[PDB]
Amino acid sequence: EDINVESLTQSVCDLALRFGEGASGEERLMSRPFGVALLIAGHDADDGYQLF
Amino acid sequence: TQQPIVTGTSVISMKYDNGVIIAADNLGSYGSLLRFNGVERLIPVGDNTVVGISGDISDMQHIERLLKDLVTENAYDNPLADAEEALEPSYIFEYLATVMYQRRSKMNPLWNAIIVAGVQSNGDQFLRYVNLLGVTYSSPTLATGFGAHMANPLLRKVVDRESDIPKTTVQVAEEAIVNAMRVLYYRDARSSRNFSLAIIDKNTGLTFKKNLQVENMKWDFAK
Amino acid sequence: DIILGIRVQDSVILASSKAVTRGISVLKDSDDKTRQLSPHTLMSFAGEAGDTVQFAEYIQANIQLYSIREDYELSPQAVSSFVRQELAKSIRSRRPYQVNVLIGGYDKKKNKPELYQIDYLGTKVELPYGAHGYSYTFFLLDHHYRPDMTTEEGLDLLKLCVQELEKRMPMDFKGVIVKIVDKDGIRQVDD
Amino acid sequence: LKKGEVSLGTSIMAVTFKDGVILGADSRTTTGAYIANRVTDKLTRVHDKIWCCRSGSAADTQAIADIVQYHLELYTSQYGTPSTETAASVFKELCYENKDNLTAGIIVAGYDDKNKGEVYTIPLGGSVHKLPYAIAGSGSTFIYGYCDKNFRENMSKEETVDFIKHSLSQAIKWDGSSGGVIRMVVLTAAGVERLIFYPDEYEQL
Amino acid sequence: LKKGEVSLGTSIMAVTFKDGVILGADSRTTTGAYIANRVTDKLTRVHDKIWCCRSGSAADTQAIADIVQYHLELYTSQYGTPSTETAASVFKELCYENKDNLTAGIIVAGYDDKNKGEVYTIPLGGSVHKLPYAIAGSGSTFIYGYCDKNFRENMSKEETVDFIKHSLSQAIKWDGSSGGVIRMVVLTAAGVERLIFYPDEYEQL
Amino acid sequence: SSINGGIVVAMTGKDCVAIACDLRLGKFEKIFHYGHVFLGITGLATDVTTLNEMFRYKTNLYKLKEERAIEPETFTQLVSSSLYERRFGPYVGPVVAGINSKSGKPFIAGFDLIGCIDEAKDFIVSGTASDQLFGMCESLYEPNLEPEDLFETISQALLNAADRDLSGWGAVVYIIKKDEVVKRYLKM
Amino acid sequence: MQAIADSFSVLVKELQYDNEQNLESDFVTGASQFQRLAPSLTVPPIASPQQFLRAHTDDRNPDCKIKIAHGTTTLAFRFQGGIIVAVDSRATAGNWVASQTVKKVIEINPFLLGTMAGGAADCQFWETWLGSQCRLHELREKERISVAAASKILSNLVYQYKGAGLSMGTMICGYTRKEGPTIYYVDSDGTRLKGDIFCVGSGQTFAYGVLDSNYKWDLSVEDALYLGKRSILAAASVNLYHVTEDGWIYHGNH
Amino acid sequence: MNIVPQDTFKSQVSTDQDKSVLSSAVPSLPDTLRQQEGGAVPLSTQLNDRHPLESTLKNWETTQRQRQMEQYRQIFGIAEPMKRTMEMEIVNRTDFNPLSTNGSIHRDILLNKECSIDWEDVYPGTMVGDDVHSKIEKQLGI
Amino acid sequence: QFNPYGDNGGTILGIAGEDFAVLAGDTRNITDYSINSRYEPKVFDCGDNIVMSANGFAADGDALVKRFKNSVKWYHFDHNDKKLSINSAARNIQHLLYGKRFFPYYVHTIIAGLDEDGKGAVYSFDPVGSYEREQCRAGGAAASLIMPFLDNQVNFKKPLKYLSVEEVIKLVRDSFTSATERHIQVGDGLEILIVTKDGVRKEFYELKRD
Amino acid sequence: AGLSFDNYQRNNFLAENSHTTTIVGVKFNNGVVIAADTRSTQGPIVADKNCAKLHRISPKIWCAGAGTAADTEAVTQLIGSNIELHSLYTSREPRVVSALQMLKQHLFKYQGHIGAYLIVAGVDPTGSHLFSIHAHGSTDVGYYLSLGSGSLAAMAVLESHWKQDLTKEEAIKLASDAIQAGIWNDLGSGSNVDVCVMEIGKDAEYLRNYTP
Repeated sequence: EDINVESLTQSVCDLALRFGEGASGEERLMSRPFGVALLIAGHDADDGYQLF
Repeated sequence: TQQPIVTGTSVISMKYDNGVIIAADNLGSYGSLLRFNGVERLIPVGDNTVVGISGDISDMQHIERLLKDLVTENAYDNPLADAEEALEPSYIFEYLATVMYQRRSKMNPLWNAIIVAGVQSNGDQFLRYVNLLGVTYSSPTLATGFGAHMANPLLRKVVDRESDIPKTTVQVAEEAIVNAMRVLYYRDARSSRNFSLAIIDKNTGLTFKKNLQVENMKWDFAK
Repeated sequence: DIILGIRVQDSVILASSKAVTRGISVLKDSDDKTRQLSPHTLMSFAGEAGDTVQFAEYIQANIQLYSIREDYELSPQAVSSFVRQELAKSIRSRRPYQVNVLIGGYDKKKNKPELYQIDYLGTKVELPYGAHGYSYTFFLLDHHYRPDMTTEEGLDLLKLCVQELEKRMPMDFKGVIVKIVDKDGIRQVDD
Repeated sequence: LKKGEVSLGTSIMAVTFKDGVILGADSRTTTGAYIANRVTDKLTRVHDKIWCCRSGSAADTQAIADIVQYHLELYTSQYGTPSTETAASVFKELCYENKDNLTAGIIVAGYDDKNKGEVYTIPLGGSVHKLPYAIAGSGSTFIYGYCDKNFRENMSKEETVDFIKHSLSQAIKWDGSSGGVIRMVVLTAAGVERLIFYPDEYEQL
Repeated sequence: LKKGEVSLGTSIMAVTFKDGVILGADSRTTTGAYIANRVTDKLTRVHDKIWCCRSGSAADTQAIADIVQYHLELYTSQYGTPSTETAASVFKELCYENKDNLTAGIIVAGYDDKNKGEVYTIPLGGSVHKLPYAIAGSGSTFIYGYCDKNFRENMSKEETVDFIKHSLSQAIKWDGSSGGVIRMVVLTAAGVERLIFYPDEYEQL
Repeated sequence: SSINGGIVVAMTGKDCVAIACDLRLGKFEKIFHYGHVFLGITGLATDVTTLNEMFRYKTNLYKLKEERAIEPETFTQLVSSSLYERRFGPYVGPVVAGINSKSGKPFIAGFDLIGCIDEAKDFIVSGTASDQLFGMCESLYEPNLEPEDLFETISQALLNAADRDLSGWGAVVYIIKKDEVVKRYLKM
Repeated sequence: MQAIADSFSVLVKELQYDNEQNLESDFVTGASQFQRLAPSLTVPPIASPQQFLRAHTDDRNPDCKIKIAHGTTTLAFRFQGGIIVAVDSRATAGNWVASQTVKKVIEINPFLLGTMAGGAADCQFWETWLGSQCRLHELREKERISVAAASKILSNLVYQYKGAGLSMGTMICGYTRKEGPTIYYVDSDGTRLKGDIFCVGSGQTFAYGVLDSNYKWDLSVEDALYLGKRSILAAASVNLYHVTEDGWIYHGNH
Repeated sequence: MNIVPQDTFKSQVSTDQDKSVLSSAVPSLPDTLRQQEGGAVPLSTQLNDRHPLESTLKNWETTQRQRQMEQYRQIFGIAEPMKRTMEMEIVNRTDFNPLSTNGSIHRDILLNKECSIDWEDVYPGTMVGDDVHSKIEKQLGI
Repeated sequence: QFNPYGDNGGTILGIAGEDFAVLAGDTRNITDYSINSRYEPKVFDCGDNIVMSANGFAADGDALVKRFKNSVKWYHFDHNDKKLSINSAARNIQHLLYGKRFFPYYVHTIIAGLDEDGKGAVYSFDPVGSYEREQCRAGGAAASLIMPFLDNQVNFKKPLKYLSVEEVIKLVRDSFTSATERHIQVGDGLEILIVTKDGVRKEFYELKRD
Repeated sequence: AGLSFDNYQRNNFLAENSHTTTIVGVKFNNGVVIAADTRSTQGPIVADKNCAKLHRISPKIWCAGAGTAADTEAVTQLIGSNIELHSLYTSREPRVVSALQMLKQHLFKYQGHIGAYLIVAGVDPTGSHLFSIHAHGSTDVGYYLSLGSGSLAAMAVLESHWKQDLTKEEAIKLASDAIQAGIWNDLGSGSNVDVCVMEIGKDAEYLRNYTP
């Protein structure tokens, strides 16, 4: 099935959280936080068209 | 391991209208040699749970150690361990079944058959069976080894189905258990005359009886 | 899986049979039992399916990497030694698999052709001629081999060997892909 | 032994005393771990005062006992009451000539006017040994030292009865193939006497 | 048991009496039918008043005994004299956690001012049992009944010495792998005492 | 030329019997008669032929001596004894069907390879698989059927068995009454 | 130092839940088991896993046996402008009722197809995995993956588990702009062949003979479809697939 | 409290179990070229036909070290194993010698093997890799 | 060599209607020629109107059901309590089964529910993972005694589409009674779970062993 | 003559090439009762739901068997023929001891290759007798015996409710209860119960489907 846009956005944010402790308790992965902002545009059956 | 070395024979358990009754004999046999007399194979966990284990004695002692560790960890750090925060028989059985299946999947099983009996907080009787393969099942009457072939029909004559549970008093269940133990001592070569009994009742609590002997032996029909 | 290699005074001729699979009907025009290690070094292999092709492609990748890194072409002797070492290393901690390798090259520094054979255990031997597969033909090669034979004489001998092999084979022996390695490089004979 | 064949995991004790002989045994027949019969009469009567106990294959021992009883009936039809030595010789010949196909072991207890009661043992293989007393079976291995320490020559009847009772009680206690009741046959000049003891009697010794 | 090893076929006994404990054994080490060592000290010491006897595989038992002595030295450095229960627990853990690789069985005898002498047995598999007396080895099977008929609680030192001597003499007599001399260690409040009995003394019993 | 194995089904109707056997098409039938008794044998072809010849021999001698045709029960006992004779060298699955000439009751029975008799009041299935065909027969069987209804039932069972595993599949069906025997072929 | 202290601080050991893999596989700490691009396969912790699996896979419930794709005749050939893939739709008897025809052909992508000719579960699982890999490659490179690349990926994957117990033989057929129409055969033994005509199944010599009788490069779509149908019938309900540069098109019998 | 090592067998396998050597074109598959093992070595072959003593010898000093730590925890407390492990980890992590494989003197002093020799000490025992940069990447995790 | 597998018998049956699904199973757990339990359910409600049943080795089936339920719980946690479809559940079960390819579960699995359109859907899984959607499937050591009964008393081409839930329940009960009469393993009870848009309903019938 | 050994080598060659119940007896104060279940199964499948497992050697000597069905039936029939001929020759009522001797000798002759395990009950002028016979030629004497796959439940029931002095009705009830327990608790036992009661001086009473 297609992944919900909010689920993908949450996954990307969990990746961005890797300069510290991860959501599931993983150790640090990167020395500094990211320097990128993202606009994620999607469509799913549950919530129609979404922009995050 | 690959095979039991010192082994227990049978544990038999029944449900009655107010609780559960379990029993097992005290013997550890070294092959065909009846070696150790005075082996307690019923483990009282909490104030309402009894675990009966049949099979390898070393694995039984390992399971006893696990149960003691679980009881000790339950009080860490609950100040209400004796209160409503005690261990239900369902928790203990779930833990034991998980352990048995995990060890079976690791090709290093515990050669045991385990029957967990008790009374829940709401008063519901609990009676479950697990084995070295992790196979679990429930029934108003349970038994292991030769008890599963001889004592089981005798117990099922009393508690035939779920509707017969409220009709069975504690005296009837205890008498049936004693008779089944006598039959097992009659027709099992690895059995023992001495056995222990445990009654878990939602009103009177836990009653543990030790040093019970098979009586009313019929041997006069010889000559 | 039958492979042959004949070394003549000025070149090396390598012949390989069409690869077939049990119970599978395939029609193609390709040489999947031969890899070009270098513009003047060719390799033919025969053995168990899967492992042999992986080993051949691994060897080809390593040799191409060396050629790119050094901007130079390895000699056939060095190529054969590297193949022998890698083959011995492959079965270092596993059950050995059936594989036989014929390596034919033309050393430019010595300006002469060379041919080597390596078996499944990793035994490298330099030969004037070699074959693998059916176990018949060594007598025919022995009676009709000269160190100073030309390319045409070697091709005639190879044709005779192919005909002899086809006669014994129950008419299931398809064509033979023939390649020649010499000073001009590696070419394929469509005759 | 053959696959699926019944084996005689018994406890047998024959003791010679001042007035004759006593042969005792248990009464359990097993199928590995399930007790097929709680009460069995392992004391086989071959002649009026010549009894035996069997070990090994049940079928082979029963066939041998039947043939020996037939042979002793034939002998009695000619020369009267036989002797324990003759019965032991017949048992030994049958067991030794057939040891390649039959697994059998016998303990023979007899009485006669000439010899005044004797015990013979024929283990697996077919060799006959004459002993003051003999023990056999799976449980017999647990009472070797006890019997060795507590045996005397020319004991009285009650002393021999007590000795056999204690030894068989220990053998039953330590062995899983030994059963409830103890059966003893006393062969003396007066006649043949049969005694039976129950678990509630000897377990309290 | 791995092929080609050495098996500790022996006669091990440990008896608790009024003033402490006594641990006894034979001195025979055999490899098949050949007596490899007819003078063997099988009374392994793991602490000043904690001794043990080993059975199964010699190498595994020696390694376990060395590790247990190391553990008890650490404990003594930290907390002082350990009790026999602690040594038995260490033995049981070592035997149980390696039961898929090592075959070992131990009999542990000990003494302390509180418990006043104790006997523990760890058979093959790793289980532990506390008994008033223990017997083990290939030659033990012949004295079981005897040991069940002559043991009394709170015996004097001489009575225990005689009981162990008689039982081990019978086990030596009836077992092919048991022989030589009898070695006994007496653990009481006074100290550790060594006793050795020669064949010419116990064979006349 | 492999002809080893097959399926034979026997059913009892109101006052009749039906015995059917599978064929192979692409001359070798597995049903034989010795008067008013029918026998179907499944298994090794050589054993089938040997049993057919031996039973023809014995039935001919029985008719010559007794001066009457043999009854299905007596033939069942004879087949059982003959099978038990080769106790250590046993041959197959035999099925016996018929109607007694005096009482008129239908009779069907089956045998193992050492002559153990299984007398079935409903139906007998003999064959290698004996799982799909057995289930189809169990679902399709109704007691006390007319000869036409019984024939339809057994033909439907055979067709259903054939459908669930061919080009050269056929069947032979015998509908046996007290006074008439009808033989039919099924070509799927 | 805190982790070191916690390691030597005291049930979880018996449950084997101190290991990351056990917690992940039992879905204790999250749904990370269903997030692995390369799946993890359980192996018995014994010295002989392969012999164990081989012994236990030949022992007797019919429902609890590993399903094997039937050795039906499968054919594939590339004539001028596509690939014709022909299969026979002859169902096998069983204790079930099918709501549709048996899917003897796996649709990897709108542009790739594969055949089972082996173990059903292995083929389905690994061809779905190959489709995911091809989709990821196309997302990364912004271009359709070559058929050679997909066949090589599948071959490497099945070679990494060579001898473990996998049994699958597939035909990857695809039409790309750079290469044209290409057919590869990938076996569970690591074999990887490239061909113009492929015939497999219980009977394929007759189909190959029929093809060789009437095969040429200068064919047409209708002629190639008729040739494939005739070959399948002669080898004996003929499902056809025509693969062009725009994708594959399915025909029940036409 | 183990004498012979236990649980040396793998429970799960995958194509990306070796995280250090993975392909870049297909990250879910291993990189055969950079493995430099022979080119025809599937991972499954490592699960069968191994010498029984190889696992025992490969993990033997680790088992004794773990048993010693368990004994210290049982007799001394958490602090003693914690300190021993902390010292050993500090010593191991500080050292980085890409041109040598022999252990440091301080590691042997902590392990109490200053005057001890085994066959590992006597016998300490390409186109791609085995250079300084690969070891730097492995050490730093980049 | 320790044998990690076993067998507990039992029979299950899954049928798909036009707006409902039915999954039934005999409630008897038995070892070799002995009755462990006369009532041990093998069909469970695994979340969002999905019924699942694994027949064969009991421990493997319990483990698979437990893992699937935990996966569903984490799926609800991750995606805003989104309802899990029957096809997604089928693929999840396929991955769970194939994750043990070299140490397989000794079970045959059947799940039932409603598809996106609202029709009944039944999926069948072999022990290693291969699955397909079927109108009717019988598993266990009674399928050869149940499938011909259904094929005789109904057609899947009375068409199955026009059947109601009561008729399907009656057919299942009759087939299981016939199997109980013919087969020793089958008996002692029959539990049926019916999945409709209103949810999951449970019914129980007593067979001929008490 | 006798049982044939032909095609033994052929059968072995084919095999190498891939070419392939509850019974109780209870002795009461004036006779013996033998009871059995009535289900015949060809494995998982129930072949017959009402089968007579009580076979008759003599008008007052009955038996029930297990093991190989064909061997049991053949041996019982042969011993019955021998017993009838012996009774005609001696003009006396046959004895259970004679049948026991014939069965024992015949089974020992074949060295266990004839698989038939029997419970034999009977009444003769010397009294009532009950024996158990093993396939290798060993026989045992008892007061209550059980046989078959459901013999453990039957033995439990018999041990529960057995006394020295039992009447006919009590013995019949005990045998019926033992067979019922075997039927309920064992998968291989089912259906009805067949009983045969033999007293001293009275005809044998054979009750088929005593409890349905």
